[PDB]
Amino acid sequence: QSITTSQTGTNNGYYYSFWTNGGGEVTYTNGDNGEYSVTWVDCGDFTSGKGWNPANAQTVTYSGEFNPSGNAYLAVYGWTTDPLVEYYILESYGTYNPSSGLTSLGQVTSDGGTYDIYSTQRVNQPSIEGTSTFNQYWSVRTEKRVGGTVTTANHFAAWKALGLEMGTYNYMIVSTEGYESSGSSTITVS
Amino acid sequence: AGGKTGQVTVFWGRNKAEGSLREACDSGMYTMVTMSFLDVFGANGKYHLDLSGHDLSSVGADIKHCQSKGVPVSLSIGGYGTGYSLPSNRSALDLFDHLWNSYFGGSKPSVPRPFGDAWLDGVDLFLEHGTPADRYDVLALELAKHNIRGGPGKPLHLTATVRCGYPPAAHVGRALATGIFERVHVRTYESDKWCNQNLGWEGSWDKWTAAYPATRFYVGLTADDKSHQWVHPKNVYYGVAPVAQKKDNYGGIMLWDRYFDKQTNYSSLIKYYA
Ligand SMILES: *[C@@H]1O[C@H](CO)[C@@H](O)[C@H](O)[C@H]1NC(C)=O
Ligand SMILES: *[C@H]1O[C@H](CO)[C@@H](O)[C@H](O)[C@H]1NC(C)=O
Repeated sequence: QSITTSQTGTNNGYYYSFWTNGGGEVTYTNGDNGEYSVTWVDCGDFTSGKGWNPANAQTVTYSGEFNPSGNAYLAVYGWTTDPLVEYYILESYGTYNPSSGLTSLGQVTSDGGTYDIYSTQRVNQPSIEGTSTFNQYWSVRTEKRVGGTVTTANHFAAWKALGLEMGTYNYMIVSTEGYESSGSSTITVS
Repeated sequence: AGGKTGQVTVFWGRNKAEGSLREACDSGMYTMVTMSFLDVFGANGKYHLDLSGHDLSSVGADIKHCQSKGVPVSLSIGGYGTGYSLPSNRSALDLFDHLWNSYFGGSKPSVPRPFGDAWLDGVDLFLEHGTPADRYDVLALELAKHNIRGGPGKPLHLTATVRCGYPPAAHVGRALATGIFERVHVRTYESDKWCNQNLGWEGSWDKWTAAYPATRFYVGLTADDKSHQWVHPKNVYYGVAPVAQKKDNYGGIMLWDRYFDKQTNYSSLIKYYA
């Protein structure tokens, strides 16, 4: 049965996180065997998806449709702790590159098709641990795709190869995230 | 330098005749409404919410309606009275607990929820009166643990509404030294000698912004056109907003308040300058 405010849990042996700041109407629904679905209308900011809670560097097998009408992200998304980090391995996006005006950096090859590396500081921002100051990393794709494989071991080890520490894994999902937009998304992890 | 943010915070609650919380939000003039005030709290179970005879049985649905439309809502505590204090750490955790189980995400049988299942978006500290024995630092750090993104919760916007004068009173300074205040509204509209729009505010603004680089700063203005601290919209566009937008940590404009805003539609003109 659908939900509309933030909550976490387990659904068919998958960790699920749905967070929203309350903006607009965001409706989240869990399906079977690793599926979830989000429909949204003039949202503020929300994240959503399935994965693993005390998550290893999992070799992620996802698939589905990601149809934003406006700004949104479809990334392999996760956090570490000590130090605090928020990482995005962006597979696709809507009408705006989330790396808009960052000092351009790159790159890394993985699972067919290439990505891009960025980093940027969030100061006195909300997080899984509360008000914190942490870096948010990126693995943007110069070509969009919605479905395939993202072996997270390669993205982590490539960032750590350059000057960006990680920490203890807390959660890693395939996140559909809307920012001041509408749309729909049905993603299925394995 | 970094300038315009399009953010306007307005206070609410100081007179019933200013109209509901939902009316404020649907004006399309504010990006945050701060209810006002939790005017009693201390070393006991005594808590009081003063909304000036405001229609209580409206505000809960209006909070949720506000949030849907992109306007978060916080509750300010303190005010101009001397009916509050926070003289211990235990006093501070009781305050958190009350705040949390009354207006945020907590739910306990023995603690009523005036605004139903509505869940507020922040807390503001309007601390006119206090001593060095107050532990608003303890309150602030606990509140910050519930400023959540990517987890079971929502953002909590922790702020302080302070007098123009820098440096601040000890009880305010002690809380601000935690570092985790998101925004500070500097009030430039009070009759305070040496620190208001007519004389002193630029200097106060310079020191405030430099002392807390990790915190956004809102210039606080009055929407009462009869105040001597009132600044004509022309002079905001030309003088107040440019000056304040010099500093990197400019966050926006705070307006006291919704009652006086309905009297002069100050925000109409001001929102374009924020
Ligand atoms: C303020 O504007 C609103 C509509 O935007 C109008 O209904 C109201 O009468 C105006 N009041 C003043 C003081 O101009
Ligand atoms: C405040 O005192 C409490 C006991 O009620 C203690 O557990 C807590 O760690 C203290 N908070 C701080 C860090 O001042």
